[PDB]
Amino acid sequence: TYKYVNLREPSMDMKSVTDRAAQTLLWTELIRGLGMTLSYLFREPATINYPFEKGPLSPRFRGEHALRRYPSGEERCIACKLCEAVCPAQAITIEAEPRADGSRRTTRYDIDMTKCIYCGFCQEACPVDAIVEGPNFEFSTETHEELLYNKEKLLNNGDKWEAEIAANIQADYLYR
Amino acid sequence: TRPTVRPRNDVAHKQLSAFGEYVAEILPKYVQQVQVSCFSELEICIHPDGVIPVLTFLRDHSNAQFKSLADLTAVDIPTRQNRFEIVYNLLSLRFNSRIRVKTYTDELTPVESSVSVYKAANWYEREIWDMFGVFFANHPDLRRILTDYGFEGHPFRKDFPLSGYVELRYDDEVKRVVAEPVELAQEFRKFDLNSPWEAFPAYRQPPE
Amino acid sequence: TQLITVDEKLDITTLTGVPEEHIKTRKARIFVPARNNMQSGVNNTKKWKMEFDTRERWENPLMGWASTADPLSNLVLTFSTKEDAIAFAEKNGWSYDVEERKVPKPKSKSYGANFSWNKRTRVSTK
Amino acid sequence: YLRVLFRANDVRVGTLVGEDKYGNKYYEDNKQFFGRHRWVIYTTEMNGKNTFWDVDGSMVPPEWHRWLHCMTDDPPTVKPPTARKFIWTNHKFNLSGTPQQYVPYSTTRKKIQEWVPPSTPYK
Amino acid sequence: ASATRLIQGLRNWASGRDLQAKLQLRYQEISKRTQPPPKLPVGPSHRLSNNYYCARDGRREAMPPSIVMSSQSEKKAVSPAPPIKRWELSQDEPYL
Amino acid sequence: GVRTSPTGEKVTHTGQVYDDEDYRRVRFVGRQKEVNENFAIDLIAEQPVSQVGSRVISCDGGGGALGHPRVYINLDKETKTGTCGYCGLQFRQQH
Amino acid sequence: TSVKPIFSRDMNEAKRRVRELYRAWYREVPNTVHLFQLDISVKQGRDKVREMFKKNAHVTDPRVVDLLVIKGKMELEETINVWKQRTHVMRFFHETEAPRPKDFLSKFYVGHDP
Amino acid sequence: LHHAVIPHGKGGRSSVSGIVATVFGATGFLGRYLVNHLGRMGSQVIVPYRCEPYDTMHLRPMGDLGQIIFMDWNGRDKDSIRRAVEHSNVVINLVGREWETKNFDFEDVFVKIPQAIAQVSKEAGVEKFIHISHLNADIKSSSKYLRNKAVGEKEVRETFPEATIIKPADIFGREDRFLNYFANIRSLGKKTVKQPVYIVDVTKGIINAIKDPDARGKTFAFVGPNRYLLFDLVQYVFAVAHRPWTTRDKVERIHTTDRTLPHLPGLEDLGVQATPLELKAIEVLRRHRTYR
Ligand SMILES: NC(=O)C1=CN([C@@H]2O[C@H](COP(=O)(O)OP(=O)(O)OC[C@H]3O[C@@H](n4cnc5c(N)ncnc54)[C@H](OP(=O)(O)O)[C@@H]3O)[C@@H](O)[C@H]2O)C=CC1
Ligand code: SF4
Ligand code: SF4
Ligand SMILES: [Zn+2]
Repeated sequence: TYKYVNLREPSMDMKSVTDRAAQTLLWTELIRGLGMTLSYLFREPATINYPFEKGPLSPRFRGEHALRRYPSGEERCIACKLCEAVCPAQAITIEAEPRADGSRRTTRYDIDMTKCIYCGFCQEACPVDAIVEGPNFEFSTETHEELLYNKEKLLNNGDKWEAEIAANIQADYLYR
Repeated sequence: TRPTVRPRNDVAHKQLSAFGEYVAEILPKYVQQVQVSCFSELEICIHPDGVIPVLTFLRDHSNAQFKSLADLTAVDIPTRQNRFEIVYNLLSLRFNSRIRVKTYTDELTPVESSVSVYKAANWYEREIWDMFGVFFANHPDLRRILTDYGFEGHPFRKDFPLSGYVELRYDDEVKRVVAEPVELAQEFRKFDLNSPWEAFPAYRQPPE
Repeated sequence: TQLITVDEKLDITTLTGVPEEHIKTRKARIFVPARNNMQSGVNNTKKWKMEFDTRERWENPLMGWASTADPLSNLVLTFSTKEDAIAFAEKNGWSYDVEERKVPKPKSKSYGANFSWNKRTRVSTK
Repeated sequence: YLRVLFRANDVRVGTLVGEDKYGNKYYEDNKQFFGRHRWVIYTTEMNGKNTFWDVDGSMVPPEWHRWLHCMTDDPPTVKPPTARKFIWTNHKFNLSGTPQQYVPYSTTRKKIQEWVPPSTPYK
Repeated sequence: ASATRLIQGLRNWASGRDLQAKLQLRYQEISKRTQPPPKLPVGPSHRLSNNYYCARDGRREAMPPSIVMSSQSEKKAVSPAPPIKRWELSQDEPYL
Repeated sequence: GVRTSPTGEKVTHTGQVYDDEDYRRVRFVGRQKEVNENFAIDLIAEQPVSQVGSRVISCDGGGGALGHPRVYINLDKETKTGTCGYCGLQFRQQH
Repeated sequence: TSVKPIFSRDMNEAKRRVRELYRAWYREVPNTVHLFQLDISVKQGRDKVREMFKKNAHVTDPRVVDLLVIKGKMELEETINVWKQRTHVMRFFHETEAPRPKDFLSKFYVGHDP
Repeated sequence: LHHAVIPHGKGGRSSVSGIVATVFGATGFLGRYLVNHLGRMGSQVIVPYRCEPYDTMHLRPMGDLGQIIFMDWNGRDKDSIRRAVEHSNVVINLVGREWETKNFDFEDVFVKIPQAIAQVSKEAGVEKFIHISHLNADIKSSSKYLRNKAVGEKEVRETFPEATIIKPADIFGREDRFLNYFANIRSLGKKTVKQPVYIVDVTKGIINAIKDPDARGKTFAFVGPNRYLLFDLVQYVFAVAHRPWTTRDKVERIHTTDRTLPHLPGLEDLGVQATPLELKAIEVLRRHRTYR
């Protein structure tokens, strides 16, 4: 099935040729184009005003790279290094240490935000949902040093909101 | 089986085996291997002295049009007498069939630059000259494409490493961009991912 | 067209344009990566790896990362034989040190040898 | 009125969903399109930075951040409590461009631990 | 909506498009977010008692390539694939 | 809570706090060395270790797919509490 | 190893083509150093040209000598056009030191080096 | 020396050298090219500024990832200077405005600024504090500039006597001042001998002085080997140029002299090759319309 276009001879009727000559002299469908421009002129614009009327989003949006901790508990990460194994730009830098009691935990947890490409493979691979893609997007930095994060930065970034992330996961846990 | 396994074809496999046997008979001068895999796309594998004859015969002879070209690639493999593999990949307009035309070569011996029968291969040949080093005799212009001007090395080799030997930064001492030996800021921690326990038993070469 | 042959090596060592310290000083090592003993199985054998000597990795002064001045640190050239390994090393230019391939010697073992009336192999727990 | 006449443009108060601590105001309408359901009015000097002018994003608390980016349909005054106690209740807001912002440092102890020269001398 | 009828008449007068009907202001046609959560089932598997991985192991059936000629009175000359017959004209308004 | 180094500043929860002649201190000039004052070990001390009447018990962490996979711990020795590897909270038995 | 040739059947046309290349580079310097508005005398650029020819004294095979002539002819094309720039020609020069040493004593103090 | 202060690897771009530099000034010319060579060397540069942050953003792309760092001070306080010199391995003093502002005279900048900073530098236990000075800074008359720099030399020799005083001649470079005034034309006949010195040999001598000991105490000089007349230099600069807030302390400086002192070592004794003014003058003699 094909539908090939631009095949006509010009119809040489007197009425057809005087309509096309009037189109040549008066620029008629040019005025029809002006009519379309007025028809969009007399609408109302679908803009948003930026600080006061924010644009919509999705529940599965991937921003801040925060960390969760347990319900009335401590750090949800184990340092199991699956997020480094799936992080494609190798932005995850993890050097673990077991803590002062014996249970396996971290020392050096680094998300190189200059290298992160915002997939969610660390969101998929994380077997306890410790690392979570955050909701918001204001990094917006006047320096380079403040882009690269550390463990206490990410945990302060996860202590600024939890029920945000818990609400998004409770919306999204059946699908992913 | 009936779901979740991609079903194989039969009669198309038969016709491509017949056509490969046809080509292999009617060109005794440049034929080493013809093979069909499970997904039924024909492969011909060729000594590098009849490249323009095979492409002229596979453009015409009227039971094989194959008017569309793809990719040329001389895919780099070590360990061999002939590393580089020119891989033509041809599609026909009247037929709906796919052939791969793989001829082999080493690091220095040129081939005859088949731009004169397929005009598409001009920038392809210039690009694979810039990236590999397979020199192309009887060719109008070999410039460098997809590389820097002052850079060289043919960097798609397995000898040229992932990061380069060159680095660029700016200085205001001489008010311009200068080159340096490379200084990575991270290790590129290479992941050992070679599993044991015989990943595919059907592809066992005879052990030495 | 049947040009002359000569008993020489190949000289791409100035065609590839790698700098001279990385040409000469990188003493290569050809080795068989043997069986990872914490695993089991020699599937990862049969592939001669040409790799290079390691150099320094210093502390990144902001993060403690291992910043290196090495292009030739992460290469791994996968071969099938030893003669072609020597041929590639003479072809591209550098020198090298060679390990052998040390296959497991097969030993006679039997459960009927694990048990005996007058030999001193006695599991005493199975 | 000069407040909202030179705040940005609007006059569209008339739905009155509510407010939140830092005083900020949140208004949800259904009469407009999807994109101007929920709008926000920022107060003045919420943390002493004179935020009548030069208003920032993320001067909002995060429950209204989820409500206002069109991820839910009901305000966070529908479900007030949550039984988690570790969270910030100060809300150090967006801060890139202050003398109070992040600096990076590797949470890593000493690596090789050089030999100690002896205390007492000799000879 | 929320417009006077004179400018609506001007919008129809500018072009015959009936701009009041579909207007690029999605009001309530979007489904109301945070529905009750729907379940995600599993298809032709996860029933017990039969589903061997020995049966449906299409990954381990990748065959080695089959070969013909190498270095190691015929009523013939077929095509690689049958000549597909020329297509059909359009039903709904081709030119012509 | 934060401790007191001889630099007069906030130490870290893992022992990386600076020496008195580190110039990383003098690249921390005039800005916040940020720290999470909530520490991980400070919450385990306020955990009521529960008393389950079985022998080998389960742990999920408050609902499947919100937490950690099913781990099964043992309550044999009465001299040691049964510590989860994921939860970081103990368990005991009575009889 | 009865290899196909490239341009030359022996070393004679190899030396002839590389001396023609060096002829072209000698008559190629003043036009480019007057056009590109550099900071360097004509004689210094010509001496780096003859130095870069002096670097490759150990090249023997006719394929390799012809391939060096091919690289030099391609670069002379890209410098008789202004496809390249001032940055590339000053990258042929090595002026921004990099004073990196060679003495074993200075490979020893500034060390971790062969 | 503390750990992670020791040198590492090949030079430049995370080569944590044995210096931690604290530079005063550097918003202008010579200190900016000095920070340029330090970022080429790859150390951490602590630099303060009281100016608009444009020039410190301008010197941001110099060092590696987060190496250089910026702060603030003024010619009133002590706390900010102490905060700059809290933990500094090496420290250098470039300062001086060549005209009189309404609150900083030529007086009391060279008197009040190197005293406090060099005193708290000795009170911070630093090694190899370097301070600049002009050539022939004499107590002799007709030079407010040179006599205030001589008083600065006296103060720096008084407190922490083993500080490295560096005196070059006039400095021609890429953004020169006196050679710009030479080019700044549109009838006068005078003469005075003079020889200048090039900026990158000066700063290579600076870094050799800052990382090569046996250098302290004794002051160093850095003069190019020219030794000719002002009239030949005016003919030279106008033949290369192809043409037919300022005070007269400028014209006093360029009609003073350039005499030598054989008491102190110079370029070849410190070991850096001296370059004449020819092709660098061809560099810095632009702006002409169609002869290139
Ligand atoms: N050949 C020689 O030996 C000569 C040496 N010099 C010396 O070398 C250096 C560079 O030379 P030059 O080009 O003339 O000058 P510059 O403009 O390069 O450097 C002068 C510096 O002094 C700073 N400064 C001066 N007064 C104050 C103040 N009150 N508060 C804060 N900062 C102040 C300036 O800061 P900012 O610009 O931000 O206000 C600037 O960073 C100077 O120290 C100068 O004394 C100068 C001339 C000749
Ligand atoms: S995948 Fe999750 S649990 Fe594992 S190391 Fe990464 S953050 Fe920790
Ligand atoms: S989102 Fe992607 S790039 Fe970013 S940390 Fe996760 S895996 Fe890495
Ligand atoms: Zn658990």
